[PDB]
Amino acid sequence: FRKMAFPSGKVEGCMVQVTCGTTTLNGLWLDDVVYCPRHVICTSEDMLNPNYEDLLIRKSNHNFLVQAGNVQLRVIGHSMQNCVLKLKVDTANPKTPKYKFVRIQPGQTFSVLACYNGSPSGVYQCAMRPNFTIKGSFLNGSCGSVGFNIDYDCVSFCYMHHMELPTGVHAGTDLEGNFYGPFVDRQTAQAAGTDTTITVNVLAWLYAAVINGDRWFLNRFTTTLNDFNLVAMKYNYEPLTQDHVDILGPLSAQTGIAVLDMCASLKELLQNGMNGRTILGSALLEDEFTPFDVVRQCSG
Amino acid sequence: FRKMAFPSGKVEGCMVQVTCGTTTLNGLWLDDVVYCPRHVICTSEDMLNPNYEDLLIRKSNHNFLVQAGNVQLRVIGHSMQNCVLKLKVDTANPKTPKYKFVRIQPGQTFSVLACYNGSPSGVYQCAMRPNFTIKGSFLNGSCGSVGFNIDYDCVSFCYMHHMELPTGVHAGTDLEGNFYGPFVDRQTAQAAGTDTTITVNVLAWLYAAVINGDRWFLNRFTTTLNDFNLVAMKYNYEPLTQDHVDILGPLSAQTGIAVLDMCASLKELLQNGMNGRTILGSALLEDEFTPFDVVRQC
Repeated sequence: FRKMAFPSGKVEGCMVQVTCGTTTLNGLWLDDVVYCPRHVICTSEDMLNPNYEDLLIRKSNHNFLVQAGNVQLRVIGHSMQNCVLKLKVDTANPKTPKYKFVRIQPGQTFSVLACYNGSPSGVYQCAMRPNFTIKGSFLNGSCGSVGFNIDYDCVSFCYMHHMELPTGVHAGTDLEGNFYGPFVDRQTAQAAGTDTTITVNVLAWLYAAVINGDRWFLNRFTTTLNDFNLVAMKYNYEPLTQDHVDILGPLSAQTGIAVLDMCASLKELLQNGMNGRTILGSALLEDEFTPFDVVRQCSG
Repeated sequence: FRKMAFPSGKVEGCMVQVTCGTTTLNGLWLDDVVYCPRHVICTSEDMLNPNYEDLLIRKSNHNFLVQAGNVQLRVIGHSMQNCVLKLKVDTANPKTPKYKFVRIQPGQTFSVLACYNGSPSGVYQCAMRPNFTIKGSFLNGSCGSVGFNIDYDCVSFCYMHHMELPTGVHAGTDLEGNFYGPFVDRQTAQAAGTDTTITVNVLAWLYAAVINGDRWFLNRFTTTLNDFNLVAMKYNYEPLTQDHVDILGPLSAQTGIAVLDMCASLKELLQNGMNGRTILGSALLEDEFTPFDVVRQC
């Protein structure tokens, strides 16, 4: 299996840069609105302990430089929504795709188009960790880069990049400006909660193994969801939600292995170890492929 | 640090669908020419031993259905260059980027835009293996998917997809239609030469793991280039050339770890293993990052 990103072209057509003073980051231009991290209005020193409301009241439309390439887009309105700025511009983006703003759950994967100065550099797949961080590849100037999934013709935007934590992982918001997890856009030291393994994705990976004929680990037992959840937490695995059980439904139907039976097989892997055996050519259980991801690569 | 593909928009705007009879794959539309695998003209029977020049002369321009979105493009001429068919169309693609056709060296990396029915489906990074296969994710209908690099605003096309081997790896051509490797576009089970690991890439990746605070695998030992290469070759790793050592300079400087000291670390990893430990998440030595891929991202 491969980490596979979505084609980025529909999102490339929406990236711009947004500058306040000498502070530049990326923004997302959809219809006649540009979305970007509100800390663009901060000086480097203001980032230590910003008063965003006070900083915004000192701002006018003509203090925002929005550029698509070297072409200025005139700002005609500004407002703050949580931790994002919405800049109304005088031109509707002709490359605007069909789109949605979605707030994803931990475990879900999405493509990141890493951008600098409004120019895309690279695309790659990220998983939202249970502690609401992602393992990005973000350098200075990358804020405002977005994460997305593409369903049919529709781009669902789910992430906008804001910061790096002390452990080197990354944090940010949805496109309504609400942070994932307990973080704030202040340049203070903040700690991610201890990370856990994404159980629903490990199960997706076991289904993937079965689809390809690798099924030694399937056992004759089942379990209750509560029993599995209590055992799993003792191994630093996430508990399963009802939504997780539902998103495993298609793989369960494809293989005929009930979800809770697969949970029983996973429990035995956790309790007795691999005992030297491999699954899909690996002794490590992979937890960054969602059920959707497994389908995309077993038939798309 | 992360396996990162080039942004694919400039290539998405060139992908079309190409059908001949009951066979459908993708084409690359640049200016007024569409490029695609020549085996689109094959039937079921033809698969096993196609006499392409003979099958091609029996086809007419109207036997090729080319679709770009909702629109059919009219084929007004066709020619063959090696294993790629060139269909001239009456329309120029307005989204044609600045481009060039390059043949890549084994060990070099490129992005793949996987497409089905003319539609982009995903994008990922691959390397040309030393045995001239690629470990891709390609299903039925993926042929004509292309691989590429982007330098400034210019797309260098280096790979077009044609087949899967029984081991599950993949083979294809450059955009002149010449295969990478000893493979042939006939419907047969083909095996590759013994694959080897791209050593300069493993070293680059180890330098990456250090840059990101991961240095458990290091050691105080050193090695000569030739003595390292003896052990490398024993473990089916490619030999390291002095140009490879030179190429690794910037990473050496940045970390203060001499290239041959990192070779000593890799030699130790090869002979002992990882003993359960992991590097940048991996239980295996990754060899599809080039030194350039690492620096650009650091």
